[PDB]
Amino acid sequence: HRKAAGKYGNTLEFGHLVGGEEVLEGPLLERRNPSDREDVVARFPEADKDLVRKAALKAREAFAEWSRTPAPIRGQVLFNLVKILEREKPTLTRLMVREVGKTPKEAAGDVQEAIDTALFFASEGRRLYGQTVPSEMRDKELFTFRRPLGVVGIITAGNFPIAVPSWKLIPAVLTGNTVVWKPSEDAPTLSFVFAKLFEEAGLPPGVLNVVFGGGKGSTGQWMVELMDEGLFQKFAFTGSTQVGRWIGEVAGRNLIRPTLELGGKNPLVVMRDADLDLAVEGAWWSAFATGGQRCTSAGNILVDAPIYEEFKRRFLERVEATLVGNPLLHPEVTYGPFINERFFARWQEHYRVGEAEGARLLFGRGRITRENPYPRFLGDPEAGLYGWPTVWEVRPGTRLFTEEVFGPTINLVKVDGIEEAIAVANSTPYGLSSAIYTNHRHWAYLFKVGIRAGMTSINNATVGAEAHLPFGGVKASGNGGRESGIWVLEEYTYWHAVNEEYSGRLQLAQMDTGYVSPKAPTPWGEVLGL
Amino acid sequence: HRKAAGKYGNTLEFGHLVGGEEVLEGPLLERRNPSDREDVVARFPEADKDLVRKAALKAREAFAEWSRTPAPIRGQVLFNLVKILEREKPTLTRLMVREVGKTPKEAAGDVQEAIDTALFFASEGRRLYGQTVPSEMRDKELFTFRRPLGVVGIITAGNFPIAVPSWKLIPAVLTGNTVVWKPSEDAPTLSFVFAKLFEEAGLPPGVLNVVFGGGKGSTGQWMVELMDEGLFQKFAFTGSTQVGRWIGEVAGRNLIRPTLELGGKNPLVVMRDADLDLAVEGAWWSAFATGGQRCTSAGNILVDAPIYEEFKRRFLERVEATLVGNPLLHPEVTYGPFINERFFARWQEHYRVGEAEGARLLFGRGRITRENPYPRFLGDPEAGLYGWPTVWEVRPGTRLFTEEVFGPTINLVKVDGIEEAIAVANSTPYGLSSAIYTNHRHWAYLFKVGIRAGMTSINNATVGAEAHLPFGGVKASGNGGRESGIWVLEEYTYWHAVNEEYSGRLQLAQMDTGYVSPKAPTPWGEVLGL
Amino acid sequence: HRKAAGKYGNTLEFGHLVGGEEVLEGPLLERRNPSDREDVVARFPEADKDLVRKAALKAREAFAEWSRTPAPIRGQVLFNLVKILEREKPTLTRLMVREVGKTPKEAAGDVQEAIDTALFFASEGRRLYGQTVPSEMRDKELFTFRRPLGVVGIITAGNFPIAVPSWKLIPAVLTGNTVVWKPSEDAPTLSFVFAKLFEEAGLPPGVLNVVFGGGKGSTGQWMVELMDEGLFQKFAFTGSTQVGRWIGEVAGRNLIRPTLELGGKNPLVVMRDADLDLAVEGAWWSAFATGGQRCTSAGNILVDAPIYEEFKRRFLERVEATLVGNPLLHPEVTYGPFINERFFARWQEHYRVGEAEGARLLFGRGRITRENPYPRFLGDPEAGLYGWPTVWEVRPGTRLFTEEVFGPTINLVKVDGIEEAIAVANSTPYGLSSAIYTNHRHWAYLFKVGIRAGMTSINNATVGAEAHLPFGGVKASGNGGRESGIWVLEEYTYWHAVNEEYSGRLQLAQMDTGYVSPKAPTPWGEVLGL
Repeated sequence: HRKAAGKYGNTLEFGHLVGGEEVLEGPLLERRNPSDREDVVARFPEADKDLVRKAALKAREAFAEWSRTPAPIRGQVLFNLVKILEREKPTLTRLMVREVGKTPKEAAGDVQEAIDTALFFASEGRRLYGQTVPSEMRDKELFTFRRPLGVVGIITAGNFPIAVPSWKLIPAVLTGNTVVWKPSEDAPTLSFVFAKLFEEAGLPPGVLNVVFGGGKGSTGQWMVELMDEGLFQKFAFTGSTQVGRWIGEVAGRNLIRPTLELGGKNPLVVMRDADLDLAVEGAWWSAFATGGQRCTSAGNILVDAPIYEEFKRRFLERVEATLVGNPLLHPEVTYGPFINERFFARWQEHYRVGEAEGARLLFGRGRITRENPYPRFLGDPEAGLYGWPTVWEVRPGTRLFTEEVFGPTINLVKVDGIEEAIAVANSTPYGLSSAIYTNHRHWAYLFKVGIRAGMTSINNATVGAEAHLPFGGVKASGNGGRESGIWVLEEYTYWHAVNEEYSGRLQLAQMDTGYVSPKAPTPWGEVLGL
Repeated sequence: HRKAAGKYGNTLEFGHLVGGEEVLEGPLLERRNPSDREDVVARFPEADKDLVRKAALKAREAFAEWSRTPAPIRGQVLFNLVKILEREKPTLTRLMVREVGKTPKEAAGDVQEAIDTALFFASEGRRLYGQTVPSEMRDKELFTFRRPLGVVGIITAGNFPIAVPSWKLIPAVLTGNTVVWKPSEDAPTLSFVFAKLFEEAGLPPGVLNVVFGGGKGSTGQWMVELMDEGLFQKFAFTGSTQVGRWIGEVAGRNLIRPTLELGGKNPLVVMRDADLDLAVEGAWWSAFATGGQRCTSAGNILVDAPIYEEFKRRFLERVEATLVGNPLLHPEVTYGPFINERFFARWQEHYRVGEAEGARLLFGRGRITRENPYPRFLGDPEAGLYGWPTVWEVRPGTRLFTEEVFGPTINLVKVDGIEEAIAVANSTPYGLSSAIYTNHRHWAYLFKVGIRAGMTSINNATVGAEAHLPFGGVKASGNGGRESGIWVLEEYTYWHAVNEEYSGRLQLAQMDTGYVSPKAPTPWGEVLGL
Repeated sequence: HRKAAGKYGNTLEFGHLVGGEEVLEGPLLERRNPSDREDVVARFPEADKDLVRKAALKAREAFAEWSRTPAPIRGQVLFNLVKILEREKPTLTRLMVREVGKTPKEAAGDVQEAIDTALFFASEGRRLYGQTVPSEMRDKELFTFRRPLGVVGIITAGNFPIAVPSWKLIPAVLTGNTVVWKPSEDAPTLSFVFAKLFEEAGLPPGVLNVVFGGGKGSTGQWMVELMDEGLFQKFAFTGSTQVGRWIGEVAGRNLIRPTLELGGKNPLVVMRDADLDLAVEGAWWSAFATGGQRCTSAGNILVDAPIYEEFKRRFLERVEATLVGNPLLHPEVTYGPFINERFFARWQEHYRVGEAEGARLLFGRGRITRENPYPRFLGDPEAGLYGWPTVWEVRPGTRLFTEEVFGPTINLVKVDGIEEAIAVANSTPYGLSSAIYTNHRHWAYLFKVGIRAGMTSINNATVGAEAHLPFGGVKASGNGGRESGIWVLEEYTYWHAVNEEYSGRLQLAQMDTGYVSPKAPTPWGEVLGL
């Protein structure tokens, strides 16, 4: 951590964290403040594949001591981290606004998710329950224990730069594993600091190693490839489905079950009996929280025929009122810039794909500029990449309907009755989150058991999962793993079954078992006289 | 089992089952067919306190071998019992119609509950899970095991002569305990036969001992008193609150937690938006199943002001259509006789208590006789004790409102809105079952978290719990125990915590624990430049 | 389902089972009795990829009705299957001796494992527990449910033709999935019959579809490939690591977590303080049960220096006494033929690999023939492929030490003390089963926490897992999934998190949460004066 003054804070320069050492090796990258490109947040190196290799070997060297550290002591380290995150929450909030362009409200929420996670798993150090199981043989006892896997490879996005890494890092080390972490190039400073807070909390050197870099053709890819060298016993990834399937494949052949959170096209249904203003507010927040840059963001609002026109009218009213701007200078805004150029580009393209397939554009004029200004913009739109709130009407089966698009866009879709709403809600390659606004018990029930989704909200947004429920998707949104709560323990441990014999002889299950035979049946119809 | 021909079947004569032996000792009692007093079902002896003592000592002698029988083998015995109950279900159904006056439909249901219970616990023999727990010390392992208690004393009523004993007998023996069982004098034959089916399934002699007799001033009381001699490690009772509190007390001072299912005054709410015919049908069945002789039977129907008159009109219509009669000769009837004279007497008395406190009688003329006939009676009303379906309107705070009355009676009570419905529903000394009929998500939610009851039904009767949910009441309905499913394991086992040391030294929890200390905190506001 | 007389039973001819229909389509294969190749057990077709496609689509068409069948009713179907398997156990035992060459002792054990599994999961239909979870918000409730995946593709080996398919088939249908099953061409009749017993038990047509054929370049491969067409939501496989990695890869990219049981090289340690005769008997049975044709078979006996010579002497004595022969004509034999020619061939080659790398052959002369007879052979050794019991001494690091070889072979390896035994035990690509014979608490403990294995036995064989513990390996033996007991539910279900809102407002977790702030701290040192 060395300095040099920028305009919204110091420009930091730092290296990889490998075996406790800081390592400034590789071509320098930089992260610019997405709200103001003049402000340079960090300068950091790109780890080459040899350095990721070295990091995996430090992690391997650290595993023996860490796995033998009693789980309750490892949990005390996480408790130290709860206190330290609490202390640092205002500072991490402000750094997150500068580095990834989130609002202070949402940035604090993001940090809070990590605190919540750290408290849950601090206590989990005195749990991690296995089972005692009765043998079918005399003088024999059966047991199960949860054991750590080894070295975990972790790759994380930058839209939730503290929360979502915490879901992986914290349970991974709690359960006795060591970690190599390749964080997003969109949030290197936050990632560096987080790793230093784990260090402050007492995590031994080499249990967490941090290698900075890009993804495709860079450190991200190098690290996935190292699964073929046996240097990882586990892998976790948050990002695109397409990258996910590739990581699925590599891990697959190396007999690893990766944790894959892969995005979504999240349906939000509004039935004719819904509380309109509540549903409008829920649809709006589902679409525009984080400027539509969440895996869980609303993809399609499916609106019941009899309220379509009224809902549309009220929803456009609500969207028109959205404040957009530089969240450092204007904290009251709903959303600010795109996190990176990649997402801005895919978002630009969706306007063209929409027009080409016959979608109707109701609201939105693409990138906000001086030449193309937005009536409720606050700040300089040329200092970064900011998008008009965007609303379409679309038919099912179209690319705008089925394909994930990060950024401030949403589709309205007319449906008629509950059976159609469920079928249209399922007509996507995804199955992460979902939502229905209704007051009818029966309609909520049908949606709940008829949707194919990892997560459903009744009269609530598609966004804003609580930290202590299982998080994960079906279909193209993931592969069966769940994060958070007790459910993530399956991701970072394996079952060890033990049978202890005391009988002093070889006795064979299923063959020597001393099953008791019936006695002769009494003819009760005859005895009772029916 | 010796014979002598009655008119609906043989008259049986049998003794107590103690240590495998049949024991015909004590003054003879008899059970008459409640539908036809000319038909004698059984002749059986009253066990004296010395014989209950002897039975507890056989159970104690049998416990060493049975507790050491591997749980999966004990479960195979219950599996044998599933097959045998299945075989015998038509015969047990017909015996139950004759001996306790239930309809064939309800009698089969009763037997099915035992089959369901037997299957659940057969499989539980390979479960009974304890925990493996991580020590806070190195070279140390922690464990929990479920252990059997010892000898269980069980007293059961006769309104569910196969189902409710099965809830106690089956988990008790599965978990490695032995049993002394004092069954209802209203169902001695069913009880004898059930014990013989356990014998057929391979249960060793002395694991189940059966002592017949009465309750107060008889075998029931003798057996409760033996808790003061240390001959029981557990006790379970189904019956009246008043007897329950006394058993609570005796067990209390002997450091036993008894299982006490003690009856109820079960509220059923009908909100203004309810599906009327569904609620009417649910209220009717809640009131008149088993002729109102269930702990779970509806005590009070709380009806929302705007539908009061319409609901009343439709409910009286439905009650008037009830068929009452001899279920042996007329299986289509809803309910038949009272199970015993005691319940008939308390039911007679409620007419007088009602009139005296100002309740309004809407329907019912007390006992059905030739002089006082019921328009939809089928059979001879003088051959047994049968009651007019009975409906009152009552004020809260009255004896008819608060006090349990077995038999075919029910109260209507006008309430206005959800808050009042909840408060009036709670205005009873009981808290067993409960029900609300509504379509509004919010009203169901409020009732569900606002009621004080062990069990709640949304758009369903107060009766008809499924066999694999926890069954039990709060307030005067019980003391915290639950029967059925995984929840009953707490009733028949105790936790044994074991710590195994390998460290070769004395190391002290909370004092020697190797907790890790923080490193120095970095001033991040200053380093980042905020 | 039609006949033609062989010599040890009828020669059956049958087709695939697709949507209830029997379908005789594809080039005919045959299965010969491995103990006597003159006896033809079955003639059956090779399903082409289009027919597997058709089978997967029947399964998809059947899933709507089956998944909506209440879990307790699906469990009643399995209960029917428990009774039917019990009835058929003597017949299935005899068919299994004829079709795959196992001893009657082991064949009965195999069938029993399916009965055990069927009872466990029959009961599980009233369990399948999800969670209720407290919200951090007022007027909000959280829930988790277990949901079925869809259509399951299953490929099974023939060494455990009833037991190991039951581990997959039974939980898969219990949890609401439908199945396409490609059984081993070494046990088509057993597979056909088992499917017909599910049909007898009331399983609806199309919930289980059976497609016969081979593996690589045949039906096995066709079925793995269909994961790329979306026709399977899950896959389970028992066989070789090499095939497993490929299935890992295909499933990987299709975001599926396959269940992969992939074989092993199972260490059995004998410490200087062991009960010698007990360890000798455990090593012997671990090596030669099923003629060494189990994933769990002993690969290496690691013997502590001070007892090496004595153990070797006693072990060779014990091996010399092994009866080998035709189990149909001589049921008292320990093991009979190889299941198929493939395994015999790999086993023949291991003699050459051993000689070439310097292993010392202590016992064994390859294939038992009339020209090369075995002193304790019973029957005609030319009528099938039978192997001399085979014992080597080997160094760690060699092919005979590290590589799995199905068949009657075992290695002795000298180790010195517990640390070396653990290191040598881990020096293999595998981690399925493991075992140590010792009396010393501390040595058992060290092995238990030092071994890398899914399963460990203390003073018991590497073989003979009980049906109700989690079964599965680490390293090259699997990918994290476990079968049997509660642990297999993660394989055939996904978590559905539901949040229900009642607050009538949009309230944001992590941001609106009503956390309470501390009061000012009292200065207790000053107040107390200490």
